[PDB]
Amino acid sequence: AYVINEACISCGACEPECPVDAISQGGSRYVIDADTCIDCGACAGVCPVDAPVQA
Ligand code: SF4
Ligand code: SF4
Repeated sequence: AYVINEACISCGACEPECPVDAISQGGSRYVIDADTCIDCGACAGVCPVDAPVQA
């Protein structure tokens, strides 16, 4: 699983780019469903602040 850390500015650009639709808008920051994420790294590639990190 990847996890979106506190650098997230909630721009929303990663949500459409997740191939398995694991990302959604949350309170404060976007969130990854760890039971769906397959570690492709696509969300970090479109993140301007590089908030998604592999855990
Ligand atoms: S690493 Fe890939 S599967 Fe996981 S949330 Fe990011 S884009 Fe989706
Ligand atoms: S692209 Fe990055 S800054 Fe924008 S919502 Fe996703 S994790 Fe947050």
